[PDB]
Amino acid sequence: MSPGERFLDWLKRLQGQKAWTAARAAFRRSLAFPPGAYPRAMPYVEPFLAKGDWRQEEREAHYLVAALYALKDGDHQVGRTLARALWEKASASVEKRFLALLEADRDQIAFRLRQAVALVEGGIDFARLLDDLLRWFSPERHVQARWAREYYGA
Amino acid sequence: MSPGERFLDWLKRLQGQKAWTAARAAFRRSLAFPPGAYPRAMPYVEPFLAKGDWRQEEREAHYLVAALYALKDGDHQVGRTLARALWEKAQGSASVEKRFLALLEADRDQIAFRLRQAVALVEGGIDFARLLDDLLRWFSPERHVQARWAREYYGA
Repeated sequence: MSPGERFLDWLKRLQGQKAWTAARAAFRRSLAFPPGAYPRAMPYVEPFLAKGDWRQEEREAHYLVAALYALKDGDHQVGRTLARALWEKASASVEKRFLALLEADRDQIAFRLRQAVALVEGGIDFARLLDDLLRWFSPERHVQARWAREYYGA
Repeated sequence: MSPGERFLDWLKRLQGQKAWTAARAAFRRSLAFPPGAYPRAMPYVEPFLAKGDWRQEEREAHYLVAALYALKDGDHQVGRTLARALWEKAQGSASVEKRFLALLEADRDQIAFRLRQAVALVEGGIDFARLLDDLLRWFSPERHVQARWAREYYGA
């Protein structure tokens, strides 16, 4: 059972509860900020986080995914990765956006990632998104490679 | 067709196309990074790769050959292999034979750097198709490619 899958489970269960309303507003509000730097969003994520040992970029990855999930309003389509979604939205100009995503550094990744999620139509697999973001920064650049195969695979 | 054959073909179509200028620069820029980890070079290669099933190292080989081909502005001459060319160059310098040997023993971390360095060293065209085919099988346990390379070099 993947860390991405677990989180999505946590996020899904969260959406059915009464708190979803405040939570969603909190997640959506957090985009203005660096992931994990918005306290309102914190009650919703920190408890899930307490179970593991997470390095900082890992918490950020979780917080980011929660916000993006909130954007798509819980719209999680399994099997459909963002890269594929990005391909499906076309278009030449998009192909620049997708590459620009791959070359993003920690500074720009959340923003570019956010901009990219708003753009696609439908839902994307958020469990996949988290597992992929968790390993985004290996020196090998293997995740980015797979996204390429995914995007150009379509 | 061999895989090196099919790729070289692809590269050649690319060269006689308006995009070539940009691709040449993108492939050149990529030498600064590990093969396949440079996004701006992607558009030129992934569409080709998508039509096949490749292990990562195999995918990496293509990217490397693509950058090397660009480094030499497409100067490809069938039958003139990298080893033969390195030999020919070595009549001019004894320094070369030393470099070729280090190339031969190259491991996964060194192969890109040493290959690049060796390709720049030679004069004339080399057979890029044969090169890709060789690169793909570089890590075979029986070391067939390296042996053949030693044959070409010390059999000249």
